Amino acid sequence: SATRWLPFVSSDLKDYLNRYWAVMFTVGARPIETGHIRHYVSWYCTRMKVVLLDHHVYVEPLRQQLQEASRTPELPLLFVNK
Amino acid sequence: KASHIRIANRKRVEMFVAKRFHLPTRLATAAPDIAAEWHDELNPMHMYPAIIGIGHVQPVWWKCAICSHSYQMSVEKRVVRGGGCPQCVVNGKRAV
Amino acid sequence: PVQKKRQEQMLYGVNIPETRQMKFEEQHPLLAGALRKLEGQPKGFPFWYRKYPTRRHAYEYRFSIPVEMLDGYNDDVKKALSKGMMSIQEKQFAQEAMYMERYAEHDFDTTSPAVLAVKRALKCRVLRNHLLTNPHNNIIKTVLANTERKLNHALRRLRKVDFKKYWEIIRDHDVQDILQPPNLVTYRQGSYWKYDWNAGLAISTNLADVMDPR
Amino acid sequence: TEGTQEKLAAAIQEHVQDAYRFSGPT
Amino acid sequence: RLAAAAVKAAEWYAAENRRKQKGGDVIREKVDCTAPLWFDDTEQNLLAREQHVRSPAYRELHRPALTNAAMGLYGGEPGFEKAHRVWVDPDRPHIKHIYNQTALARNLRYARYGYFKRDMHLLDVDKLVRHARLLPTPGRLLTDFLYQRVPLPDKSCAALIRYQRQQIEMLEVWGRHASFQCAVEMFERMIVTNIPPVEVGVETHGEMVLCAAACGKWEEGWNVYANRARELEKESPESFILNTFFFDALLTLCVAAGRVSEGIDTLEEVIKRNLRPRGTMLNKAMILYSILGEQMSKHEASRYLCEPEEVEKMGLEVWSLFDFYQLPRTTASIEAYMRMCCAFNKPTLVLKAQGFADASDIRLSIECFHWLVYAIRGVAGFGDYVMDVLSQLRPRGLTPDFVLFTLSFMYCALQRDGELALAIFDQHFVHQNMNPTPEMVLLFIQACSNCEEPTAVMLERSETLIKRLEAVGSSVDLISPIYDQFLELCAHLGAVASGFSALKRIVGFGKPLTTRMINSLLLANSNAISSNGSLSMTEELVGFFTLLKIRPNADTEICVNLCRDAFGESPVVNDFIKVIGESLQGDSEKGEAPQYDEDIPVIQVPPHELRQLRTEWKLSPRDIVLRRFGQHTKPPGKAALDVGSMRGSVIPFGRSPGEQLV
Amino acid sequence: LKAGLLGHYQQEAFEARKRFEESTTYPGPIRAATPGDTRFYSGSLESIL
Amino acid sequence: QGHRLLHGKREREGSLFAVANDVKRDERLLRQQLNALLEEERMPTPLVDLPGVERRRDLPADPITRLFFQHKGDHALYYGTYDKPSV
Amino acid sequence: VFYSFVLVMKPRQRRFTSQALREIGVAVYSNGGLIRSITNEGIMRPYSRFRDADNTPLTYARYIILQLDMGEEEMGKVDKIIREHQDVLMALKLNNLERPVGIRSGNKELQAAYFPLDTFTRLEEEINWSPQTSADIYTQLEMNWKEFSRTRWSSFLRN
Amino acid sequence: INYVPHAQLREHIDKELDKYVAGKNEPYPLNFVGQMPFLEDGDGNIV
Amino acid sequence: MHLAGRNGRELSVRTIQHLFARTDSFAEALAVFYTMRRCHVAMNMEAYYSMLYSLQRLEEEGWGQHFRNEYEENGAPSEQAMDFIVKGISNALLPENKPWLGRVMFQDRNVPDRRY
RNA sequence: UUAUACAAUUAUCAUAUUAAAUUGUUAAGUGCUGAUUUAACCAAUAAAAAUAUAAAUAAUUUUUAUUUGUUUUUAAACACCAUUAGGUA
Ligand SMILES: [Zn+2]
Repeated sequence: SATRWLPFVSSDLKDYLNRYWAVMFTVGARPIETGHIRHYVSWYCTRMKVVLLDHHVYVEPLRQQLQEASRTPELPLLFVNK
Repeated sequence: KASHIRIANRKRVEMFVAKRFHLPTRLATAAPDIAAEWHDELNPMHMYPAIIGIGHVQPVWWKCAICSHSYQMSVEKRVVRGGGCPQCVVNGKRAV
Repeated sequence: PVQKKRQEQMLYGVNIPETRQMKFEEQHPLLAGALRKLEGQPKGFPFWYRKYPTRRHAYEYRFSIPVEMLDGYNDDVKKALSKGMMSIQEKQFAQEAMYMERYAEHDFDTTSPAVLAVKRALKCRVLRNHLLTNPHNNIIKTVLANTERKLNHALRRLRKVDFKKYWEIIRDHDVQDILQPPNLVTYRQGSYWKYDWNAGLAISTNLADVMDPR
Repeated sequence: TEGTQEKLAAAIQEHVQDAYRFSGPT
Repeated sequence: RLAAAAVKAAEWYAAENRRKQKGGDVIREKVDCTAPLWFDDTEQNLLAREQHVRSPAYRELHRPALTNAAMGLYGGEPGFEKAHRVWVDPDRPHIKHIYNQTALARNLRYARYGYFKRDMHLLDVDKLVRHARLLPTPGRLLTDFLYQRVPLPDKSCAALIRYQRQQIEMLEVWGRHASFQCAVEMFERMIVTNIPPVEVGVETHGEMVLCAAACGKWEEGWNVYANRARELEKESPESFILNTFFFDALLTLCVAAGRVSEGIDTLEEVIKRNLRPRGTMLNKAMILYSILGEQMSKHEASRYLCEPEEVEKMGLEVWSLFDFYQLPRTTASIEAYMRMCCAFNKPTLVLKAQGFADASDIRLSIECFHWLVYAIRGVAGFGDYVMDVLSQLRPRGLTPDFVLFTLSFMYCALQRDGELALAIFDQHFVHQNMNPTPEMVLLFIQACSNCEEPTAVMLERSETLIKRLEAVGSSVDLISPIYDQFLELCAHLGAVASGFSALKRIVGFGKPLTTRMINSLLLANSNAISSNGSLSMTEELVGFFTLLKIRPNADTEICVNLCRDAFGESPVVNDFIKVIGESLQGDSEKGEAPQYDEDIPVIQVPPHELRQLRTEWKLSPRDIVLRRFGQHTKPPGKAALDVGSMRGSVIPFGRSPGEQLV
Repeated sequence: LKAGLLGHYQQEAFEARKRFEESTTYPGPIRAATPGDTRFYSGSLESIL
Repeated sequence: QGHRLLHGKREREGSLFAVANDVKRDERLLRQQLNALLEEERMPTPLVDLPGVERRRDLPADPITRLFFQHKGDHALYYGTYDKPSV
Repeated sequence: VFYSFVLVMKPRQRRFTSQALREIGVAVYSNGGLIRSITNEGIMRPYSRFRDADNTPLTYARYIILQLDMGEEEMGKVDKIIREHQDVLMALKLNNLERPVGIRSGNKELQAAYFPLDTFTRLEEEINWSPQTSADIYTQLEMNWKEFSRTRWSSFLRN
Repeated sequence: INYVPHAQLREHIDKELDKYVAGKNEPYPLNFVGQMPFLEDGDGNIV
Repeated sequence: MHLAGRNGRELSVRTIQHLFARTDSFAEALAVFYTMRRCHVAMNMEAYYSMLYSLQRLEEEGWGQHFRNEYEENGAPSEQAMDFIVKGISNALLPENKPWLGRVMFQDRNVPDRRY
């Protein structure tokens, strides 16, 4: 409206958490496990931001910070309410 | 918008004026016997009968075909008005 | 942004803050900053800075560079900064500064009516020259139709507030009928001269300097 | 100078059509 | 030699006319009314236009509108309730105010190009170029003319290249090449088409030479197109003849290119062809003779025909060629004649021509006042003539510009009178409220400094002119000669405080001190004995030569010796005089000439090169008012505010003031 | 004419007047010329009698 | 000497027109900051944040309201924090 | 750099390419312009085969970088000379050299906040970086690299 | 900036055309793309 | 100064204010001005204003010495001596009749006032 | 007595909302940038008289969209109606 549409991108994990309610960081090589979380979240009518980490500009900043919040190196991860 | 075509892949012209004027009035297309006498050495390298039209009023170099003489004539005087080699026309007056 | 562009055209260092780092430099340091740092020919302080307080004072070279700055360089650098290498915007700003040299009250003056009238007329000339080579540009038609009305307003107030400069501008550029009524039907009812009353210009003329008011 | 007669014929034919407007239908 | 060639061509044409009339039928000998000694090409086109106007088809087509008594009743009858279609000629209109802005009879939209595309076989392309709206580029106009297959004569090709030439004239100077290439491409399109019938005649070549003159191409106009027209003339005569328009285009090209000999050669070719030239041709010939006279003056000041005295004989006969045929004088003829007489250093002919312009009726064209002041530049005694010429502009409708004031101060500086420049400045320049150029201030202080017996009011006017020049900007760097002449004025007046306070301004602009400024300060200290100055002032002026950089001069030893008188011993000044006496003896032992203080030269440029502060405005108010190029002004949104549309009673606070939506 | 711009014009009518009394210098009292007769009397036309 | 006539409220109030070619540009903040640069701290006395009047006769006649006003020479102009709202 | 061109030319003999470049340079100098630089990049095999005047697809092509300082009308003249050359298959005109790309169409606040001299005074290789160029190479020019790189091969010569 | 003058134009063109030759005791520089082009010999024939 | 112009170092405001304070006469300070102009040294804009203010103050005491040299021999001042008291130097960068020409440039909002 | 006519339709008195956009032949990109893609080089275009109370301070112009004309070895193609080939655009 007052500003031109721009895709949101950031090198920090907490900038994604403070912006969206539900954030999910997936990979393109794991299509099944992201599809089950898409089914569960859309069943409860919740707005969700899916971030495909394949072809991202801040992969290694985000892959490091997801290892600190979750001790497992498992993708996808669901992040609700920071 | 407007569409364009490149004459001999070099000369960008508009498509409507090309089909009416630019394509059928080229030197290598309309008068090939005149364009065969084009001088390759003394003329500039960006000037050749594939892009230069018939009515080019500036004088270009012509290499004569019957005799061996290089001379400067305009392309419109050679095609439209009718031109020839100055050495051949002074040998034609000398012969007959 | 349309005012920041004209401020960059007029004043010299309005882009540079006290931090000496531009808005383009803080995000692109490898493109804006200098790559090599040379310890050689330091030019020092400019003692000739009084002659050029604004960029309209030095239009003989590119980027409003004075001739005192080009001393130690070879002729190729001075030729690449000459008048022949100027862009179209720099040539139009040189044409603007030619009249700004003639009609300004002070050196930082850009809003005098004699300056505003010739600026509107140069803009109308630029838009007409663009419409000559490209008559299918529909935005330039509207901008020319607005700029001609603004030029008429500027010249019509210049006629009342300073008649000598108006008459000089009319005589010098061979436009005598540039202030003419468009329609006879509106002119017969005095609506053309009522602009002199409605704009606040009806008693601008000093009667002792042109006539004998007795 | 030479094409004024055909322009005159077109103008008088237009005036004749405007007079044909008096007849109305058909 | 032009007048002798004119007399020779006139007597040859008279003898040829006499032998032809006595060979044909001896009918002109029976009439014996008159015989024209020349030939006029414009008489055929003017008589053809005058006979086209009086033709019955033109008078039937351009009849006025039929009245209501001529149509019929008061109304109700279809077809006769209005008038009929009215056709107007835009060059000779039989109605005033061809266009209108009414609600129903609005006709400005019907004057645009496209309504005249219905009849292009009958179309006149010069009237189309002059009177139409939203025309395309002339290449697309030629494409639309050749696409409809209409037989273009020479007039149509001349009109299309005239449209391209108007596009060239309206453009900037740095954008002339592309439109000229468009002109060359349209010309070759007109050559090689050959179906529809398109012929290139002498007017088309004249328009191409005019395009080359407008863009400024000598090698493209003279060598290519003029030679092509000459080849087409000599190859097939009696259907391709060079009229006066082609040679006028050639003279325009010779003026715009600076070529002098070719223009006089083509004017002699006009004369030898037994046809009369136009007045603009003689104006261009006088301009070329002015260029030749200025070049000879520059060549003799620097150190075909090396005799300058015969150039005046060949020049003034061009003015004598005006009264030869008929050729009435116009304003540009007066401008070119005064420019030519200023190029030959003859001011009496300029003073005669300025009265001859007021004799019949000629507007006196403020450039003519520039040449009026420039003609009397090196002639003493004409001060009140300059003072009266500046007063003559107000009854003639003119206002003085900066060029005329610089020429007046150039006269005052060359005649070094001083009081005339002050009289000009006090009651002619203060009321203008304009910005002075640095050349103007330079010539003013050159007039006031070099004058005999200057006054302090000249110092006041000079310092206030310097402050007014510093209050505004400039592009030229004349700071150092202006302050040099200001220090010379302080020398001839004796003010050392004003000249010493002016050193801080030379410091503030970064200009270096020279020996002439300190010599002027020493001469001011010699003449300061009533006002100011002491024995320490000459010591400080000695130190100005000593430690800065400045080498003393052979004029310095005169000024310090005059400052030695009536001031004191000052042994440091005596040691400086001994230092000067050693250095001036040693450099003379080396063999050098005695160097005195050089005088700053007075600028004597002609007014056509005097840093004109204007480029060009090619705006025409006719295309602004009639809205050519489709100028669209957006209307305001429902801002009528008319009383007939309102149908509600207006009460304060409205009908229902406070309404709550529940 | 637009009457709402009148009083501001009156301010200019002050400021043009007070400059005129301060800028120029009055040389002296000009002599009084005898006034003529006007041909623009009000009402209807009078007679030659 | 001929002097130019001041036309309009912007030229009669003496606007600087610091921004190039724009006569309708707002000027209150730049003029307020230049007037704040104009004042000086005098030591052998500065101004307060209360409102000011340009003349001593422009003080309010109420003695309690006069305590909230003071006399500033040319710093009494361009007072304020908010601007004129739009849209 | 005021103007730059990437000339794609037909791999002819050396004399023909030298005559073509000489005519281009004399057209630059005859119009009152200056050549900043001209560099040959050898014969490379492009991803698309350009066609000559006689419509034969050329597998190989020669790339030439030409940096000039010419006025606008004269640059138009030289561009119409270059684009209509018989040897030049393709030539792009770099006109985004004084102002960087993304300022005019990008943020409106970051439009008059740039300095044109920063890009005008440097060459085209300092604006458009090649893959071999980096900031380490530019810092190596001012770090007195002659006295530092003399011991860089002290470990490989013994094995 | 090292500009090319009009007199040193043909020599600079012949030096630039001799950048990629077959016989050279020096390593060849990379192009503007970062790729070694095809080497050639005299008269411009591609190796 | 040719060495300082070659090395490209800036002279501070306190440096030039102490440099021109050691000048006694007006002719000596113009030697320092045209030396640093010839040697192309760099400085701040406050260094240039404090330099030209010292050139303004040196001419003022130079004329005050001249007007007292004629006062001691004549016993009474002239009208030109009393006019020097009120007016002073007219052509000056920072004159006393407009005491606001040092507020934007100098960070102290006050001109440096030197005494002897 | 409406001093007011609720919405949506039937119909006439009619300004294209623009720096996110329009145009580019003599300038750009160009196989008609919209298949991928909410993001497209360069050039021209963002503001610029008084007055907001002032009783119309303004203009009578343009078409970016759809059809239809303008020329005939004078679109090779692709698409469409007679059925395999003509024309049409
Ligand atoms: Zn032959």
